[PDB]
Formats: sequence, structure tokens, C-alpha cells
Amino acid sequence: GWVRPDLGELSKVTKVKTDRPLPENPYHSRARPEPNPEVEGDLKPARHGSRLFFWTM
Amino acid sequence: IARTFFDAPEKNYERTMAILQIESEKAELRLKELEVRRLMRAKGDGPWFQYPTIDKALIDHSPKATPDN
Repeated sequence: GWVRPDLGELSKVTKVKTDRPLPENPYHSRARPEPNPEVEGDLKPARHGSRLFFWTM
Repeated sequence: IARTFFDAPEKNYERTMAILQIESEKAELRLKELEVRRLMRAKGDGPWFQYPTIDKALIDHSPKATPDN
């Protein structure tokens, strides 16, 4: 009394109840590098113009 | 002549003082710009001189056909 499965029955995804713990580091990866800091604060106006050897504006 | 045309010596003195202060601030800011550009190009951890790398959003996180990856 074993039933031959229909088309599409074996092609579906099932669930498993497993007693093993989840590995936190499957790739054996070290710590990622620290990201560079972002920009903060209000966009202040230009200090004394463009300063291109004589320009004040 | 001194009343109608020529400006007061104190006016020229304080105008020269303000001009000198502004130009000294500009020179100090330019020297700071050169120093900060040198230091943060040499270290490469600033907002400028950041040559682009590959974005990490394009990596597929789904499982593959062969699990040895």
C-alpha cells in the first residue's frame, strides 16, 4: 500500500523539524571592516568665497 | 582738501585691519585644505578620494543547486 505520487507533489518545498542548532557563521567569516562616517550637519555657506587667488565671490 | 576728498586715517587703518584679517583667514584655510587633502588622500577614509567598489546589493542570497558554496 504505497501510493505513487502525482505530478507536482515531489516538486514542491516541504518543511523539516531538525534538532541541530543554526550555525551563526556558515562561511567562516571574520568581522567586517568598520564603515567610514557619513556627513552630518546643515550645509553652511562658503567661507570667504572660492579663494581662487583673488576671488571673494 | 582733507575734508571734501580724502578719507580719515582711522577709516583707512580699520579698513586695512579688516582686509588683513580676511586674507589671513583665507591663507590659513588654504593651508588647512592642503594638509587635509594630503592626509585623507594618504589614509583614504574620508568623503573625498573615494574610488568606487562593487555594490553589495547585486549578490544573490538564494540557495543554489550545489550547496558547496
